[PDB]
Amino acid sequence: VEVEHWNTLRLRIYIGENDKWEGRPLYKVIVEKLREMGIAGATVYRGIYGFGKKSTDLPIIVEVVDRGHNIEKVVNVIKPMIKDGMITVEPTIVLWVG
Amino acid sequence: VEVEHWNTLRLRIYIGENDKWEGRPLYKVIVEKLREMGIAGATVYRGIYGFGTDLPIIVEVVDRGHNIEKVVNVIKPMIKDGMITVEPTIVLWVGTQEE
Amino acid sequence: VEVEHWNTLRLRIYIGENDKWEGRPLYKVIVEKLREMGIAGATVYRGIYGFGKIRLSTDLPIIVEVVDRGHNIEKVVNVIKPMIKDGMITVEPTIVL
Amino acid sequence: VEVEHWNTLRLRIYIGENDKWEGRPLYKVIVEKLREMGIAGATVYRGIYGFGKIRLSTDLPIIVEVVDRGHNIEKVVNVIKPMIKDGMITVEPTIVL
Amino acid sequence: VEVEHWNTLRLRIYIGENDKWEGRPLYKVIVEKLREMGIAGATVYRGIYGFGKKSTDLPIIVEVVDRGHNIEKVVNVIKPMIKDGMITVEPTIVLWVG
Amino acid sequence: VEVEHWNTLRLRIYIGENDKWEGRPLYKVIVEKLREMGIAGATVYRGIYGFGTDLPIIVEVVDRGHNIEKVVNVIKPMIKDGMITVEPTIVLWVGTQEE
Ligand SMILES: Nc1ncnc2c1ncn2[C@@H]1O[C@H](COP(=O)(O)O)[C@@H](O)[C@H]1O
Ligand SMILES: Nc1ncnc2c1ncn2[C@@H]1O[C@H](COP(=O)(O)O)[C@@H](O)[C@H]1O
Ligand SMILES: Nc1ncnc2c1ncn2[C@@H]1O[C@H](COP(=O)(O)O)[C@@H](O)[C@H]1O
Ligand SMILES: Nc1ncnc2c1ncn2[C@@H]1O[C@H](COP(=O)(O)O)[C@@H](O)[C@H]1O
Ligand SMILES: Nc1ncnc2c1ncn2[C@@H]1O[C@H](COP(=O)(O)O)[C@@H](O)[C@H]1O
Ligand SMILES: Nc1ncnc2c1ncn2[C@@H]1O[C@H](COP(=O)(O)O)[C@@H](O)[C@H]1O
Repeated sequence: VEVEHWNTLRLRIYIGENDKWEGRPLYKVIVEKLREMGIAGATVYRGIYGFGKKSTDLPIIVEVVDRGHNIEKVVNVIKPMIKDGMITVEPTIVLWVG
Repeated sequence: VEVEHWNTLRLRIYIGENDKWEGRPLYKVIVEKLREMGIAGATVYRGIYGFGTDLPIIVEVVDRGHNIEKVVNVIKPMIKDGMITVEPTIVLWVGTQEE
Repeated sequence: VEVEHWNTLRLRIYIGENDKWEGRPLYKVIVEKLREMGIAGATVYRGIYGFGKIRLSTDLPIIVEVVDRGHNIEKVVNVIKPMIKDGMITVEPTIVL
Repeated sequence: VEVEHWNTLRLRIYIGENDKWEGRPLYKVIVEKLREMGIAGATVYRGIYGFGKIRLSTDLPIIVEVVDRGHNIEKVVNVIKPMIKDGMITVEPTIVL
Repeated sequence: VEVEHWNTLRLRIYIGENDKWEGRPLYKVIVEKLREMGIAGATVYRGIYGFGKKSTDLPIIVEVVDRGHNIEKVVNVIKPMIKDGMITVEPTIVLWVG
Repeated sequence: VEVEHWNTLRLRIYIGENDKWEGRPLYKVIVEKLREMGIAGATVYRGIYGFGTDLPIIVEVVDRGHNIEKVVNVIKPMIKDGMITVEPTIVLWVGTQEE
């Protein structure tokens, strides 16, 4: 019955591990921005293989669960930095925290 | 067409690789529980980085929303700090009989 | 205000790292077929532990994730059901931006 | 931050206003059984027009909507499938606050 | 591809037609508030029958499709006014407008 | 268990009872279209009140998300002002064969 929010969204950012932004690993910059943006949190996963119609470059997935508006901000910031990968989003229910 | 269940939910427990319980790893204890409560199954992942050093540990469980809640109750207290999430999903297959 | 595709779904296939199909690592076989079929993409994860409903506990979980249009996913599931023994396949909507 | 129930779903049953089951208006029969079973609730709508895949065009649509926990909906669908001829039953999640 | 929003929510308010608030029909007051609240819009339906474990009182359903935050406001305003009925919410995608 | 489709979407077209097209009621014209494009089916509702006198008219269509989009294109222009919505749904049955 108790839930933090019912309009929470799960954002997933798929990029290659070697993708770069101004010489730095794109995922680190992305995670860096999320931090100074005051976003709830994030989890980064590294796949063992991946491919996108549109492998020395393992997949890295940056996942962020937050309120809708916050996630909209993030997409608007990160869209420019990503020329190859994908961004998905779907609702989810957050039950606990700390 | 055929599916296994259209009433299932995906439970995701986000904790810390270093989180402990009564002396043991919080994820190993949870999985033990889940296995003794008769849950459908579970899959544990370890991220490379996370913020909410410590590696994020995510135990995932897909089952009747009615087992998931049974699971939520028994774990809500053990998770002093972290996050629990849940959302619908359809289980299309398991692969017990081929035809 | 602009999303890439119409009706996309996220397929997740769970199997064992040690699973095989005709002497080959089942997941690589699955990924291969997906590519051949012309699927939008796929990501493969390796878990550190997992259990279901006779498999070694040291047999790590492998999750093959595919995000694509509905008919495509339908087609994928149609092709890989025969190769999934005692695993699991899930699907649910998502929006790809 | 407080929702009433865990895993609720919205069942929608589509049938014809003129449909019958043992000489009675099928929808009233469905609603009756739902009540007997102890279902959380139900709402019935009457459309002004509808068509599917031999029924009069003047035979208005009747939609029986049920919002309840998963197992309950499972049970409902199990009971009314036999009474639904050339209609439609849909389901999808929802959160009841 | 073109969509107004991806974090739109469909809110549904189920009450009886005779339900009242300070002597006026509860649904009219509800619709009245939504209007002076600047909400996107709303559609009211009247069922031909209904029942809630928790019929001379036909069901009235007030439906509102809007951004998440707006819908949160609405729930917070209307929750007090409703002692018998139900409030559901799930995501939806808005494609067009005017 | 068995279902009809887990890939379907529910399309909802909100217009005005008085909205017209080339001289006819916008909803009657849409339904005509939907029937000639071979869509699974449709259900039309008339609210008692709405604001976005005029009665709100809602044509609902459940079908492959691939027919729904075919439908969206052909109607987006006809709907000068109103609203179109879409979201997933599972079609559990149709009732053609009992067993
Ligand atoms: N449709 C998809 N489904 C699952 N994973 C995807 C999909 N599309 C892209 N990816 C992942 O994102 C990465 C794409 O990187 P890139 O090819 O440079 O655009 C791949 O390594 C995949 O693991
Ligand atoms: N209900 C479930 N929830 C999460 N993962 C599952 C579930 N069921 C099966 N799996 C995964 O699929 C595999 C099942 O194979 P097995 O242990 O031989 O039955 C495990 O390694 C799990 O990672
Ligand atoms: N909103 C979120 N989205 C994605 N991952 C999260 C989120 N919140 C927490 N996490 C992860 O879950 C773990 C628990 O949070 P913490 O106790 O602060 O370390 C962290 O290691 C994070 O990586
Ligand atoms: N679980 C439900 N599913 C569908 N409709 C419901 C449900 N619960 C309540 N309703 C509708 O909301 C109204 C409840 O009013 P009341 O009994 O006064 O609380 C009924 O007339 C029903 O049409
Ligand atoms: N795909 C659909 N979308 C919306 N309503 C439907 C759909 N299929 C069936 N229906 C409803 O179910 C009834 C079908 O019965 P029939 O016309 O005899 O085949 C119609 O009156 C519709 O209101
Ligand atoms: N956001 C919304 N939620 C529920 N109903 C709506 C919404 N927006 C528009 N409508 C309905 O759709 C119809 C079209 O809007 P309008 O052209 O302004 O009259 C109206 O009669 C409203 O009742």
